[PDB]
Amino acid sequence: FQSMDLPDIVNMYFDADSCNDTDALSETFAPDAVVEDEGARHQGVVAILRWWVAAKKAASYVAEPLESTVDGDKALVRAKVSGRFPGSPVTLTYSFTIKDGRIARLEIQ
Amino acid sequence: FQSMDLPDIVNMYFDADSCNDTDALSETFAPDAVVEDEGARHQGVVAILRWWVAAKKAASYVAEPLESTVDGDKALVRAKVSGRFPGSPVTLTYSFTIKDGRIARLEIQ
Repeated sequence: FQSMDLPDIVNMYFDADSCNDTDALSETFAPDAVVEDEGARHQGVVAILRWWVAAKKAASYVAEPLESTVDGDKALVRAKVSGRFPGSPVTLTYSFTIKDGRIARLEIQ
Repeated sequence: FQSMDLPDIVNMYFDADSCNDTDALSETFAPDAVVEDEGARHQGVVAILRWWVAAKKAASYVAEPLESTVDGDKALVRAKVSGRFPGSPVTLTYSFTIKDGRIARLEIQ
């Protein structure tokens, strides 16, 4: 696996996540976007930013993409998640839906 | 290949390089450290910072570690370098020498 395997926009998500870059992260999602993570659903870019800020304070995590497959408007990324949280590190699937050069949806499972 | 395959300190180098993080980068090298790159030698943390800043302006590059092997105090990392420069992208070997949880030397070839 290699970065270049990812759609530019998914790559921008992880760079921003990894560099704690709020601006870049905010510009990554559609205005109407949804994130489902940790038993919950966050709709709209405001809720998504709230969600991303809390998860950083809660665990100071690193998400590292390990492999990927792109199927249509969907991109599926396995990522090693590592940090201050019970059971660390754990491997997760990030399923991204891309509408119009932005992220419309992201399910973390 | 995976981040955890790298010594913590080598990983700090690439995270900082990647996030344009000058503080973190400066604290990565020994005071007496040397970087050899692009036909030239930079000694001391001041020269190293100068070198890192000019290269970022020159090419806005991304260095992405692809694989690694550790042998003794030495760590050898193949990295895909990508950017605004002739012949991009190119694969390079970063040879790091580690003395006391810092980098004493880095040769890029």
